[PDB]
Amino acid sequence: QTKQTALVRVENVNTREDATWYVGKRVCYVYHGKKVKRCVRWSKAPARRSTTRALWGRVTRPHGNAGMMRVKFNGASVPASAIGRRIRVYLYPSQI
Amino acid sequence: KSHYICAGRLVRILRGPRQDRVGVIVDIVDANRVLVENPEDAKMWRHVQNLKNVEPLKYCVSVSRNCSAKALKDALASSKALEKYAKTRTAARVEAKKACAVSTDFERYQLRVARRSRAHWARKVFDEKDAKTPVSWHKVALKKMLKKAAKMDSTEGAKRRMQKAIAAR
Amino acid sequence: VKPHLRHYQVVGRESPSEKNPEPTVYKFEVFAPNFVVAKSRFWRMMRVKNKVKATHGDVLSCKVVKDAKLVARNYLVDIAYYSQRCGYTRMVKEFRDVSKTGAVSQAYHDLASRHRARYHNIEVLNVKSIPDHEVKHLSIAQYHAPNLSFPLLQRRTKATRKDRAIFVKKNTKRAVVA
Amino acid sequence: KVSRKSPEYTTLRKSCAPGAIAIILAGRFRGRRAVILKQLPHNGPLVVSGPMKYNGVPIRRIDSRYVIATSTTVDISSVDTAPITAEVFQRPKAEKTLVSDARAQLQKKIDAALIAAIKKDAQGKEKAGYLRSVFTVKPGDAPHRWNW
Amino acid sequence: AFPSRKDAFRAQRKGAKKHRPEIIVIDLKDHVLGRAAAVVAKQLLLGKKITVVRCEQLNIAGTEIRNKIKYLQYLRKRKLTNPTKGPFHHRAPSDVFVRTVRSMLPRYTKRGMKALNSLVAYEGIPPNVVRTGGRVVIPRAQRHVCYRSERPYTVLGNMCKHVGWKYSDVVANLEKARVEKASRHHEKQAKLRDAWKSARKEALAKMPKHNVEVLKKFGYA
RNA sequence: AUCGAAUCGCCACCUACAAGACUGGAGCUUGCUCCCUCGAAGGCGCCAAGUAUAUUCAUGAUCACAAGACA
RNA sequence: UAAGCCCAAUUAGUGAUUGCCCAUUAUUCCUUUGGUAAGGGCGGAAACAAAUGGAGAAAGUGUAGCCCUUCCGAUGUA
RNA sequence: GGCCAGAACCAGCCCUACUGCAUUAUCCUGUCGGGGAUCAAAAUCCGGCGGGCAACGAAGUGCAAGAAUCUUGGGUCUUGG
Ligand SMILES: [Mg+2]
Ligand SMILES: [Mg+2]
Ligand SMILES: [Mg+2]
Ligand SMILES: [Mg+2]
Ligand SMILES: [Mg+2]
Ligand SMILES: [Mg+2]
Ligand SMILES: [Mg+2]
Ligand SMILES: [Mg+2]
Ligand SMILES: [Mg+2]
Ligand SMILES: [Mg+2]
Ligand SMILES: [Mg+2]
Ligand code: NA
Ligand code: NA
Repeated sequence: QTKQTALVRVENVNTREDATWYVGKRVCYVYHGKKVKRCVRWSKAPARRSTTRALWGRVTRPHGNAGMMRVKFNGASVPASAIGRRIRVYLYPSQI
Repeated sequence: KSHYICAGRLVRILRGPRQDRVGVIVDIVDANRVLVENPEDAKMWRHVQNLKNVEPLKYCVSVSRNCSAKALKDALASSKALEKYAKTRTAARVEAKKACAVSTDFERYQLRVARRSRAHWARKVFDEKDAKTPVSWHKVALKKMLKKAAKMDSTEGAKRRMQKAIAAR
Repeated sequence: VKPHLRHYQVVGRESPSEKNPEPTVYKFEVFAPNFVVAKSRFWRMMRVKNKVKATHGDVLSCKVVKDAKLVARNYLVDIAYYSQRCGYTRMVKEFRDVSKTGAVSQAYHDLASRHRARYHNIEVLNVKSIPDHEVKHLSIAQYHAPNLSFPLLQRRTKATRKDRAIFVKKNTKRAVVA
Repeated sequence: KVSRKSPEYTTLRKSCAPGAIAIILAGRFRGRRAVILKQLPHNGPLVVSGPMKYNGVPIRRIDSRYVIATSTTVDISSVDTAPITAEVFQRPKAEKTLVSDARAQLQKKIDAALIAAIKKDAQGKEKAGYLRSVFTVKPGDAPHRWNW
Repeated sequence: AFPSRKDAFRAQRKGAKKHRPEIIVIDLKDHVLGRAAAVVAKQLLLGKKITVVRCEQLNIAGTEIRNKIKYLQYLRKRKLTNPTKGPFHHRAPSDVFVRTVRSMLPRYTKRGMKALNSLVAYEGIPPNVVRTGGRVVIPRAQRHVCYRSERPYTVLGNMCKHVGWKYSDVVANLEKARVEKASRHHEKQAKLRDAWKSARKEALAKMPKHNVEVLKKFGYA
């Protein structure tokens, strides 16, 4: 395997044309750590402080003919502990 | 009874670029292929269709195999098969699917309030009827315990506990 | 699906020389995937019949013969193939199709499945449309009935590709995983 | 012909026109519907305010990549939109709910004209209810196949 | 399985309500064994929690004798020097399906065992699954779309009963009682079902007229 | 009680059954015609408890794990 | 109703000639290194204190390579 | 701020959209005769003659050079600003 690129399957996206609609969308993987560490708006919004963490990526291209998508994460690679776990595919950047 | 594949049989295209269009069998090549044509549809000129891609309908026009284009048009108009087909529920559903596919966000909102409004009024009607003849879980259970509760609550001891603790409120 | 072989007409001759200043011109009928295969089949025919090599000849035309209008017809395909065990085997077969190319393409598939014959071991002698009254095989003649009707049974109808689902509720059409 | 250094330069897509009803995709008011009022100069962010009475969305600037601009629109020629300037959204620098009176007055005036504009527009009652509805991604939804 | 006292104490301190994970329940009756296993194995690797019922009604192509001999050839494979810790041949139809799924997973990795441990198999439909929700099927693994109906096929329970499975009669008796109980319950609640049907039909005359036209446009009236 | 977490569709209408060589019901002519509920939707849920007379939302300042989640 | 064999296609009698997946290969971009390497610059142009544009510029095989541009090759037991 | 992130624009690449020229005739039509099968026809089929563009997105046939500026496509966390 080459871990710099990840494969994400999205519900109701089962065609290559369906997967092309999501090219460029921002992708987020949400997990939690053991301790509360720094986050966005740590001082602005103290309610956001949590063990919850997110890794952010983007859809680069479709994969195959069945709506599979290729996702590249920001800088690093997604952990292998995320295999089989939930991936969030947002609707921005919007093209509509 | 299933509708046979025969000359003059009306079919609906299942998949492909002509999906959900109606044509007439006109001729049978072999066990796998036919020659569909529909004069009233622009994209439905005479062409070959695989029998796995057609759905026979309950209407058959009276044409011979390899009938002329004029003869098919006259038979299609005289039999009124297209007019009859358009009044069925499945034909309406196909039109409904096309309307939803090209719908906008505003029309999707309009359908949402239309279905919610019907849902609200169905509950109003159901609850009014459930009051007369109990059919739900709460109204049937309430009826099942009214007779026992009335018998037990009508005792002198129960009535003393009625007022002595209601007055505290 | 459209036929995988096209009807080609190749016209060619031996290149003129001192010995043969006015060479004969030959017209060739062949069903090939492309015109390069059509030209290859033409020079093979020229070599084994007229003793003329491609290096000593030229092609006058390699056009495609257009199909007629699509009508359900009976096609009589005269075809032959080579096997090591039995040499050359020539047969005459009847097919139901809408074009000459479709009938010949269906003939190649038939020979490939019932006799394991590939394209380059097969020669098509002739193909023609014949009337219903000259059809001998009952498997073909059964399609000439004036009132031919049959139901569609044991049919696997797949959903549209966009609407296909993995898990569906048992007696409904609601997709659970799709 | 419009110079890039000029403040009127814009590469905004035609769907994000003033008056278009947009779905807010990100931020505090995600899932709400708002009306696009204008685009700030120098190809700046859009300014949207779905009437704060209808959905609670105030006069706020938003990047055009974080909205879905729907085809259903509202006539905004009657709404001024002139006093919505970039300097309205700036803040003084600090060192080491509350709404300014100028901001509150701007919201009250803009929303009054915006609400009036919606009423005149045919199917104005439906569009007012449309501006109240919350957009959510449901199980089984396929927004990639939808038309907006 | 049985919750610990610490786990119960923590839940009461948290004050949470009853929790059920999102579980897909598949009715495996008249499903091709291999095609159902391949589809389920991929879904397990994608993080789905799957429970399969009526495993005794799975189907394999071919005559029962041919598939019985196939199992008996598998049964004869055992470590000669020590049959313990040898291949363990499970006779129950639910364990046969589980073994089929296991061979379609990377069973010797932690990720593969996480997928395998997310699958629960049953013979028939046990009471804890009856009322959990509607059952699903796998359209691409169903017998009537996969086999040509002329070819003989075997039912997994019939094959398993003659190679060592001892609970064929117990499952049949339990399944008979379940269907009678479900039929009696479904024979009841008919009045409730028709009451809501008339409420939806009568509600058309009470809603605003323009809302009815919208319903008719999208084929809901 | 540490404990901050990842999870994001509810139901007391699906949560009963069986068959795809034929399961809405008839006729005789056995593949056509006729009747019907017309044979291609489990119901809800998506921001006024319902389609209207309405009503707090900001400064959480342009994305950031939804800053919240007993529907 | 193969996930078997023979043949034949690329979303299919619709409207034309690239379905998809994997390399230390190909193309291209960045960096290194070595050339049978290919070229430019090297007579300080002029002006300019701090408190509040900068620095360098070696006639050179090889260095922290005088600097810059360009092209090609790069695995390997004895 | 030499940190993180998002949007803008540039230059360069990489992608996709929008297509013209040529060619059909063993072809397209009408009509006459034959032949065919029908309750009777028609059609599949073969000849004679007369017309011709099968032109709907005609053909899945040879070659296509269509400035993504017009008419604001996409990517570049695969480059540098
Ligand atoms: Mg079947
Ligand atoms: Mg180099
Ligand atoms: Mg000087
Ligand atoms: Mg030196
Ligand atoms: Mg070396
Ligand atoms: Mg003639
Ligand atoms: Mg002529
Ligand atoms: Mg094509
Ligand atoms: Mg162009
Ligand atoms: Mg660019
Ligand atoms: Mg860049
Ligand atoms: Na060098
Ligand atoms: Na004649």
